[PDB]
Amino acid sequence: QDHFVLKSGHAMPAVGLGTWRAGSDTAHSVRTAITEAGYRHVDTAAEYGVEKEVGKGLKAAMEAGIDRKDLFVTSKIWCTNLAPERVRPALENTLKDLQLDYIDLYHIHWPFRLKDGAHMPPEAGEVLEFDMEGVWKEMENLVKDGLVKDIGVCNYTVTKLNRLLRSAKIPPAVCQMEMHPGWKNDKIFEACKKHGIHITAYSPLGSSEKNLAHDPVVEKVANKLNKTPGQVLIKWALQRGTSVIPKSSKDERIKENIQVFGWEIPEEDFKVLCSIKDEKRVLTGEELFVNKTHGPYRSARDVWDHEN
Ligand SMILES: NC(=O)C1=CN([C@@H]2O[C@H](COP(=O)(O)OP(=O)(O)OC[C@H]3O[C@@H](n4cnc5c(N)ncnc54)[C@H](OP(=O)(O)O)[C@@H]3O)[C@@H](O)[C@H]2O)C=CC1
Repeated sequence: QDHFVLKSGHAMPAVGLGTWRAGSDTAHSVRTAITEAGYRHVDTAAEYGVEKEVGKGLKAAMEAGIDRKDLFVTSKIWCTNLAPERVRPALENTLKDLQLDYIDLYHIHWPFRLKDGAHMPPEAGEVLEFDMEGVWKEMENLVKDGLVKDIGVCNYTVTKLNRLLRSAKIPPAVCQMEMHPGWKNDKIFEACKKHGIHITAYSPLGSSEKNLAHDPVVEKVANKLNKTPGQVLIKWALQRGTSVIPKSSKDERIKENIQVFGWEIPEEDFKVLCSIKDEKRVLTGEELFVNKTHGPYRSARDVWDHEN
């Protein structure tokens, strides 16, 4: 399927353009992706520092004839704004930068609150308690006021998900998580499926740090299908039933990355990719939330509630 239907009934395109670390060509990339390559989904975040440029690209694409109703824009609220009174201001700032009246999906970027001016790695006292229930209530008010069509979360665990579901009046529409061969996170995927929550795979190519385009296992599959390794990695996500948001700042790759319809990865090869051991995680959150000397999180396991 080229799109997924969220619980709210809103459709979400299966493939989107990631914009993290997109650089100076951000605006150009977004316009090219949408017009030339047919993308109808863009994923960004306030913390990426590129939303003003993404807004310029979206504006140019709309000026080119694409209607706002046909575009799906996702953004995320950063840790420093995860306090009830800070939710609305953070979202309004994001709409201003993006030049939009509303966004289609707004995610909790990480389920941890950071003090203003927090450093990487965090100092003592800088990682604060996340009032999940109170913050989520203000996220729901964004939907009530038509500023956001759907709300979701990123980087969750099953324990955090169950806590959210006991409180939420509007359940998260989407759970966005790092997923690729070598880091399937089947555990969170199964909890989301159990509750009818759609899942979006981020860093589908293993990001740049653990990029899989040159992995021999992926190359072997790609050569037999006459597809590029990136296309095989993106198609693997769609075959698992998740949306997927590959990032490239290169027009050629932006086009390459969406040529993933009209063919499939044979089951035997899909299984080989699934067999790659889960240990290749790119984003552990250690540089953002771990201070082993003072806590509150002393290791990556503490960040993930000892679930992986
Ligand atoms: N919620 C969260 O915490 C997170 C969300 N995300 C979202 O997910 C998106 C995608 O993840 P991201 O980590 O950026 O990385 P990807 O897994 O999409 O990998 C991007 C890297 O792959 C290269 N690349 C892109 N296309 C190809 C290709 N066809 N063949 C070979 N190399 C290729 C890129 O280089 P180049 O640009 O030079 O082409 C870049 O180095 C992000 O941009 C962001 O929108 C990401 C991390 C965390």
